[PDB]
Amino acid sequence: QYGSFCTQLNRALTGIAVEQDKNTQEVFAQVKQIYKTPPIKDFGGFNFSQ
Amino acid sequence: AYSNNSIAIPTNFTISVTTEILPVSMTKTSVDCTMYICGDSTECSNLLL
Amino acid sequence: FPQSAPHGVVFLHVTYVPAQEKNFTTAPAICHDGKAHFPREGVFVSNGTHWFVTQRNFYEPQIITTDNTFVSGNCDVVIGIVNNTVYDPLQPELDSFK
Amino acid sequence: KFNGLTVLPPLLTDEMIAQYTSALLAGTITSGWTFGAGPALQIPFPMQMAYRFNGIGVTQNVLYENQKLIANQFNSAIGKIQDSLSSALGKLQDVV
Ligand SMILES: *[C@@H]1O[C@H](CO)[C@@H](O[C@@H]2O[C@H](CO)[C@@H](O)[C@H](O)[C@H]2NC(C)=O)[C@H](O)[C@H]1NC(C)=O
Ligand SMILES: *[C@@H]1O[C@H](CO)[C@@H](O[C@@H]2O[C@H](CO)[C@@H](O)[C@H](O)[C@H]2NC(C)=O)[C@H](O)[C@H]1NC(C)=O
Ligand SMILES: *[C@@H]1O[C@H](CO)[C@@H](O[C@@H]2O[C@H](CO)[C@@H](O)[C@H](O)[C@H]2NC(C)=O)[C@H](O)[C@H]1NC(C)=O
Ligand SMILES: *[C@@H]1O[C@H](CO)[C@@H](O)[C@H](O)[C@H]1NC(C)=O
Ligand SMILES: *[C@@H]1O[C@H](CO)[C@@H](O)[C@H](O)[C@H]1NC(C)=O
Repeated sequence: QYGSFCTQLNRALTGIAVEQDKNTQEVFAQVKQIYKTPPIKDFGGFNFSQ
Repeated sequence: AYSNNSIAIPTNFTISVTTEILPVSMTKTSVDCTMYICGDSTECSNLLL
Repeated sequence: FPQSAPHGVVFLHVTYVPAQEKNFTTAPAICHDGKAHFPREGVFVSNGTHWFVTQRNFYEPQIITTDNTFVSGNCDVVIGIVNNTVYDPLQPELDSFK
Repeated sequence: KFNGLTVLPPLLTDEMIAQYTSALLAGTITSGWTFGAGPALQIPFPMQMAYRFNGIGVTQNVLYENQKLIANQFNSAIGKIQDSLSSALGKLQDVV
């Protein structure tokens, strides 16, 4: 009898959750293909193994 | 294929256009407060002031 | 190109995407009697027996000349120097015309 | 936990995020900057650093004549970042 506040609260929390999922997807998924470094590690002296 | 003496250089190009959808505004709504709660009623409006 | 949309705006971004790439052997610079030549605007590539100076975003191979390469330093500090000749359009003409 | 609250898992786990980051690192190490603007074209890292120096107005001959010094400084900075960081993550901890 108090109304439909609970539906609004559930909707807001669900929206926040999907927002965070899409947010991390936007931040990290910037490329369409997966690249891998070649097995031999030589770049003129730069040490990327760290 | 990476090496310290190998470079890849394009010999052709493709021009492609893409969309970018961006909302800039929403519906300008404005609801007054006194009529929404009380409603055309002086007796109820007297408990709102 | 902007386009109006209901309660929003739409852009048609015209971009330039390269395509049809092919491998080329490169080199940081070229040598001439202990005088390195670096590319003024471009990159050195190879066809198997001789080198060229093409731009970075397109294949426009050009014969290496002093016009499009600037001299800097000797041929000892830089690693990966390859031996090739450049074209100087001053010597053969003077030799022929005396 | 047991009063009406739950925590959903993220859409992509930490392994997948690390795989994305590794792919991006490999792309920017091998291809340079072109892997984000079309097909990825390989280029030796010294030449990529020569192009990146040319961006800030410093000519290419500066890098090659002292490439070893550049490599040593880069290695020193990357190795010292762990000491500088592990001894902070304030903006990540305050959210949690
Ligand atoms: C660069 O690519 C374009 C296509 O993106 C090529 O254009 C084609 O050229 C062939 C030539 O035999 C034609 O039969 C096609 O109809 C063309 N297609 C289009 C869409 O115009 C172009 O030839 C390529 N250039 C080089 C030098 O390879
Ligand atoms: C690489 O580029 C050269 C430059 O045009 C192509 O033509 C060669 O040019 C040299 C000098 O002018 C000649 O000695 C060669 O005989 C030319 N090549 C042929 C096949 O005749 C060359 O064709 C290109 N490709 C290769 C694999 O060298
Ligand atoms: C490229 O050029 C350099 C310099 O001319 C060559 O190095 C010389 O090679 C000759 C070969 O008999 C030696 O006698 C000299 O002592 C070398 N040094 C100098 C300073 O002349 C080099 O061999 C050439 N070829 C390559 C692949 O580097
Ligand atoms: C790196 O360059 C050296 C000589 O410049 C060559 O012997 C070596 O094979 C190169 N590395 C790769 C992975 O091709
Ligand atoms: C580039 O592609 C050609 C064509 O397949 C191949 O023969 C060559 O080994 C590749 N790599 C280089 C450095 O040319």
